[PDB]
Amino acid sequence: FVNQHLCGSHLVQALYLVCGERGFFYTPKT
Amino acid sequence: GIVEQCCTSICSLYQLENYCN
Ligand SMILES: [Zn+2]
Repeated sequence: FVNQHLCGSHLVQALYLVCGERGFFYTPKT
Repeated sequence: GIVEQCCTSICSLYQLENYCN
């Protein structure tokens, strides 16, 4: 794996990939 | 925390794995 520059929807796609059907929580800040 | 960091800095897939259910 390589370090990643992820912003916006690009971050939720990365999460989706890594967690798959295990699913995840998306929690930005304020 | 996670969202910000991947965006303002860099982040790894191992860090991201922490947000999985
Ligand atoms: Zn884009």
